[PDB]
Amino acid sequence: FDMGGYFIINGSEKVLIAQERSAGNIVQVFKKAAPSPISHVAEIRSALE
Amino acid sequence: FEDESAPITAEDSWAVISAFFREKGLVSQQLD
Amino acid sequence: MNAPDRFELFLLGEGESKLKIDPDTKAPNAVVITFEKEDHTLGNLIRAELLNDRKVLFAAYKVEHPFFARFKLRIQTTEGYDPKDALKNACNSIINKLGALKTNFETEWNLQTLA
Amino acid sequence: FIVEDDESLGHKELKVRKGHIAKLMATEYQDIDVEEYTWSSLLNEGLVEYIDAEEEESILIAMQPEDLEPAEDVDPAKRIRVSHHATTFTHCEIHPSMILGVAASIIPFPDHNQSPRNTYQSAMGKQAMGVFLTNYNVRMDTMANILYYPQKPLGTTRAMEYLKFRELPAGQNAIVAIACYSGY
Amino acid sequence: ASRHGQKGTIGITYRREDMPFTAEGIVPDLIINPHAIPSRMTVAHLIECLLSKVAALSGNEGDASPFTDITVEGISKLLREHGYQSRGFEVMYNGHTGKKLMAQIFFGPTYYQRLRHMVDDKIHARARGPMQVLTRQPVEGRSRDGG
Amino acid sequence: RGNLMGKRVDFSARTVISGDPNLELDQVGVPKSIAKTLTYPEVVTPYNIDRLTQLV
Amino acid sequence: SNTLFDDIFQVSEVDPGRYNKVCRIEAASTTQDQCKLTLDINVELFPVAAQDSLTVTIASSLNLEDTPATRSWRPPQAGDRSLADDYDYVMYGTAYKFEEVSKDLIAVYYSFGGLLMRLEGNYRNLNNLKQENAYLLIRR
Amino acid sequence: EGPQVKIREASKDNVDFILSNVDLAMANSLRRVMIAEIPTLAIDSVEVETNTTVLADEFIAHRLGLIPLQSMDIEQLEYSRDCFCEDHCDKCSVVLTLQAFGESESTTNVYSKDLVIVSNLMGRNIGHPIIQDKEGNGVLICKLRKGQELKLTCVAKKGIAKEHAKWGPAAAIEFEYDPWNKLKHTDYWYEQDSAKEWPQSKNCEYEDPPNEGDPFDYKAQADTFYMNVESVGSIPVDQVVVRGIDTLQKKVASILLALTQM
Amino acid sequence: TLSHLRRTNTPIGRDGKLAKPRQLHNTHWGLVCPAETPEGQACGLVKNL
Amino acid sequence: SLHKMSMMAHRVKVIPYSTFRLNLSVTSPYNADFDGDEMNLHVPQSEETRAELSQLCAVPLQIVSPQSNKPCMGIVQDTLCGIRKLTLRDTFIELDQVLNMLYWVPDWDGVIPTPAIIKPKPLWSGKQILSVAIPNGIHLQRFDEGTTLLSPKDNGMLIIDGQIIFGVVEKKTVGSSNGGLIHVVTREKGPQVCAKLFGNIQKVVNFWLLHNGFSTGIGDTIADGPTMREITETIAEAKKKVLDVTKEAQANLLTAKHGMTLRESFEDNVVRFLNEARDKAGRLAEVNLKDLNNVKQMVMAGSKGSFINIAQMSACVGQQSVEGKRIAFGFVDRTLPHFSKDDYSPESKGFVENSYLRGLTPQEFFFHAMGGREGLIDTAVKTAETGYIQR
Amino acid sequence: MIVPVRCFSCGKVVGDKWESYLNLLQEDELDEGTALSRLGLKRYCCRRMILTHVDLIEKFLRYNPLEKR
RNA sequence: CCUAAGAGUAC
Ligand SMILES: [Mg+2]
Ligand SMILES: [Zn+2]
Ligand SMILES: [Zn+2]
Repeated sequence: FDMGGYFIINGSEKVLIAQERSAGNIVQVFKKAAPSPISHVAEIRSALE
Repeated sequence: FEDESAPITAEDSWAVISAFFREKGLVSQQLD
Repeated sequence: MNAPDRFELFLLGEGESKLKIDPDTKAPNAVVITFEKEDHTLGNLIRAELLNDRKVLFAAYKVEHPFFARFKLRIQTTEGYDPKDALKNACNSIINKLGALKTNFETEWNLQTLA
Repeated sequence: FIVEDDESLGHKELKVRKGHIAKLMATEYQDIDVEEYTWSSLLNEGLVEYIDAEEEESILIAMQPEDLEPAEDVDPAKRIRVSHHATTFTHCEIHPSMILGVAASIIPFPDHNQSPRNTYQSAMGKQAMGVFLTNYNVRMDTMANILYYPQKPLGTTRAMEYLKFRELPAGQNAIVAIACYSGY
Repeated sequence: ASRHGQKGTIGITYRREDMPFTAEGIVPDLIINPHAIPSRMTVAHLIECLLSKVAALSGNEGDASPFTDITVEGISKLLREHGYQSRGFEVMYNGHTGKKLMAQIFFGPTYYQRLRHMVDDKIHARARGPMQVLTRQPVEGRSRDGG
Repeated sequence: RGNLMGKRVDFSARTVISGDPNLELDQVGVPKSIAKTLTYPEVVTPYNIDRLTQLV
Repeated sequence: SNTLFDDIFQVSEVDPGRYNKVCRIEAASTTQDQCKLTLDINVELFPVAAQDSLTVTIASSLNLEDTPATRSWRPPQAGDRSLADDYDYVMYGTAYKFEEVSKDLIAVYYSFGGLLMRLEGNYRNLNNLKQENAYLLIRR
Repeated sequence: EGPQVKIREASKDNVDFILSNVDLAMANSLRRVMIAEIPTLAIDSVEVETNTTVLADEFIAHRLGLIPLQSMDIEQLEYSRDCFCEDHCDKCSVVLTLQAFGESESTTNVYSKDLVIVSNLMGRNIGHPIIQDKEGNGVLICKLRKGQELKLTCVAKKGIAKEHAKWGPAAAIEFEYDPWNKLKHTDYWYEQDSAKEWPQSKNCEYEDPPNEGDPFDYKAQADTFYMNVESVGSIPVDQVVVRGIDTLQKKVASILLALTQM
Repeated sequence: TLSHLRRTNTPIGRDGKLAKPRQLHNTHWGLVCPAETPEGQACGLVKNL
Repeated sequence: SLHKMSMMAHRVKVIPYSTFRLNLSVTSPYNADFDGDEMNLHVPQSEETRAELSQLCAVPLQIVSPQSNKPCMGIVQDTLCGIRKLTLRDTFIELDQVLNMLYWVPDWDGVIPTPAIIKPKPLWSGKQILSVAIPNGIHLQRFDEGTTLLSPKDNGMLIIDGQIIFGVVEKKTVGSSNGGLIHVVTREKGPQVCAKLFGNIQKVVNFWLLHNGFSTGIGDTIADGPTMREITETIAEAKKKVLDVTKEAQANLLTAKHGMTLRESFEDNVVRFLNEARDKAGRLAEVNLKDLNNVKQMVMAGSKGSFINIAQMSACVGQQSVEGKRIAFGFVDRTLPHFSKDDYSPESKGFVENSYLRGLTPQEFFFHAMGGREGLIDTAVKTAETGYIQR
Repeated sequence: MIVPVRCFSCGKVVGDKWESYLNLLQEDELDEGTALSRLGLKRYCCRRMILTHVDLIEKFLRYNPLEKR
């Protein structure tokens, strides 16, 4: 019934939690608050795999 | 049943799920 | 850890007695009897048989805490009738009824053929 | 599930039919000689599809096939459902109960509960005591808690026989009375 | 705790003779307060108790899947076919006097989990013990006999 | 804040709470083990020389 | 010990309300038209129908002999003679209000353990009713 | 003269009877005494010599403690608390031995029929585990893979169900009175009709149904209790009832003895 | 064990007081469990597949 | 320990179990349950500290709090429900149970009260027995809605010289309320007498409830056929009114209320209609519920539950709101991929027309999960922020 | 793990009815309820004792013994 | 022994 998917590090069963992140190479445009001089910001987290 | 092309019922959808869990499992994402 | 031994529910401890009687100062001719290592099984039976008495004015029992197996029974009888005498008569009646019931049950069981 | 036009019946219907279900059942029964019909066979024949959240923005999904695919004296005890008044479906849900996770698939009748209670049970079924593994006798774990007599639930879901819950239960069926008996 | 977020600790433990009993001699393994039901609205607890009663009486498994066509009325009718009150209420008798309870008790099997939080692992007392080396104050934690 | 305004103190206990309808409002049930660990210093006085001796 | 009040009433209405053992009856005196009664009665222990004649008496004590409660209630021994032996339904209560309904009419309120009674009539025959405990005795 | 009894069903493990002309308190006291006050024999000490099984030592000890043992002559045995021996002797205990070995390639089922009495019973009728099924094998105590061994010795003392439920000889005791609710001791919960929604008890055939117009009988007390006692197997169910009556009478006589001697 | 092996973690502070990332988003339908999350600081930030 | 009533001086009672045991009435100031709560105990180590602990921080002295010049402790949970059931006019107690209940009162003077009914059978009412616990010399007069000097509904409260003249005893009388029995007793006879009253009332009511019984079940959440049909009719009527409003808005015929946009006015109208629908269906269900309904009895006593709980369990869960608004369009212009674009119907934007008894459809379940998630997040943020603010 | 000896609620011995139950299910092709009624389990306490049991010992017996004689 | 991290318990 043991399903695996974990590592044995120093005899201890360690599991790697799925780390959530913002997707790369996508254009996202965000409105900004009144105090900021910039009103809209269009950003891409450009990354080559 | 007799008609191979007959529409499936809601119960039959639990067969497909079973098939899925027969090939993937529960920790298929980690292993893959 | 803090769990008391189960036999403390029915075994009398060292330095304590089954019955202790204290006169009640609230009403005349009234006593309070503390029964140790007893529970509702005896309390309800004794209370009902005491209430069957015609000269008993008050009869009640209470188990002050389910943790401890003991109960207090208050008996108040008419003038000239000792509450201890009322308890004696109630216990005697209970014994007589139980003996009659045992005899009747034996006689009825002896009539069976499929047992 | 993939839904096609199905010009023979003239209405939207699932691409999966009773023949594919029969082949899947035959494979499952043989596991307990014919060509193996696994999940990959459905994937490679255009029967089932993988849709992510981006593609899911551009599809319309039927919650159940029996009540939404066919075009339109009811039980008063049943919950009120809607037909959505539309027939342009592209995909169909395999089963709604598959939106729940491993911990939530253990809850009996989660739709009859208030959602914070479901969250409490999900966070609390991991603290439940049972059999974590069958080889606990050969494992030197730091702490292990095992039930003497684990019992499979009387109220069991269809999704909990994929989680091996009936094989490794984490609770007991106790006779419960809901009463103000003694004030304790 | 049940599978519906009904957590609770054991208040008192009564023996079988003190527990309320049905006309068939069945006594509950657990007695839970009614007041946990209305505010928390764990109707699924009651439905699963009724379904488990029916499943135990009939031997079939109770299908407690979320979005199926299993209604309370059907379970109640199945229970009524088995000779019990359809809503799960049973006439119970007080264990101390044997008299009938004026109110009938919701009675039936329910799936309970034992949680990891036992009282023996949480009881802790300290009159005088080890002190911190720097601040000369009692140490932290019940594993160190702390304060 | 961690050692002067609030500090760890002795003669203290902590445990789970359960309800008791048979206790008074001002009465708290204390486990026997906790009562055995927590202690109070009673000054030896002619009025209570006897009972204290028994406890000793 | 003597009867503070006595009359004959006809029941015009029986109101069960939300109760299965207690009903509130309204009755009109068959002799004096200014006397009316509202009374909670255990119908389970004393059934009452509409248009029923009830003899109603209010007394200070049940003993036949004049007075020479502060003494605990005792179960009735065999051979005990009391006014209650002549009636069907006996209650014991306290008077908690005396209201001036009009120039002649006064109303007396009684509470028998929560069973409420209101007796309204001219003060010429309700003057014996005073603020104390009383027994209500009813016969059919 | 007194409490009358009429018994409907007589079985080896059940007795169903009617208890008439008796008080409610007496019937409840008899039921409670049967549940918790009847002395019985059960395993109370377990010495484990070899345990290569997959079950914990105290797990097997707990299972053994729940094995019903014959207790017909349990009154001839003495409690271990009031015996002059050091720990256990032949006047207050029965010694059994469970010795099993897995010499079969298949699973070897260790039952209670392999519990062998070692102590000399002195002619009493106690000690034997109660066998009920037609196969002859008792309660399944353990299972052995090939090469697994389980050797242990059990000391069985007498005890009442109050100290531990493993000494309870009464199983479930059905106790009902006033099936027609003529005493109005219950207020039936209902949605539409209380008569239709509440199934009639089987005992309703034994009492006259109400006339639906008769006034409530406020003088009626509680009598005619329908009681079904079940026997685990330690003692016959008729002996269960007789010994319950005996123990209740003993308790009342002890109250009298204390009152007279003080 | 099954829940831990299918656990996803969002690395957004945890002591922040803006509740939007912790909300059950509509796009979470069928991808993460609607009701399986710690009640403490990790509410919504820790998700289960 | 947010306030001084969360840190009070008790008297030790040594018990043979591993848990602290405290009265049910004192749990309200402590904000304590028994689902795993841990509590702390400190012992004074000198006579001065012991004496000031007994004379300043004692539980009876904290009965009336300076926080709201009203009692902080009261009759709660089972003792409340029982005290409502015991003080009903239907509740008559026979001689044996009367004697037991009188003995269960520790300070009972030893006189058996004259029965409320003497012939043809001596019966005491519950009010008479409960009046024994009330100390002599206490007068309380509270007039509820519509009560007269005669009490046809047995509401209100009149106690004269320690005897309950009339009124069903419930949360307003023995609860933590200003002008109630607790306040009057502690301001007339003293805190010790008030604590003794707590004990006596708890003992007598708990004994009566033990020998009477109280439960709750699935049948208590079930309304009969005609009421269910009327609830469905109310829901359908509300949905039809929402559809009419949607037709008016989509035809631009809708006019914006001053101070908000057209969309906000439409949302306000739709939410108001759905909320009043849920309220009306719940009121229909609650009126349908008989006096023997257990949830109804608990709500009437005030021990636990509310009208909204009955409405959600029997009639309709209602409208799920996130951040004070209906379910937002997480997907492009739609809440879920199971609905078409630009669907502003109640079911699309999170209206749960099904009750908990009937179960929830998958979309309704997901929307309810979103609402509960918001509730949990709000609770955590609120407790953290309140701790900071209090410090 | 292994079939409990006695029903938790009432105390009826159910540990001697496990192999008979499995034989009835396998050899006689009965359903669960009829087998439970055949074994004499009439109260649903005993019925849930026998019906809901998970025989984990069969799993534990698959591993080779830690100490083999 | 210290530090850090993680998992939870009750609000
Ligand atoms: Mg809590
Ligand atoms: Zn010996
Ligand atoms: Zn059983």
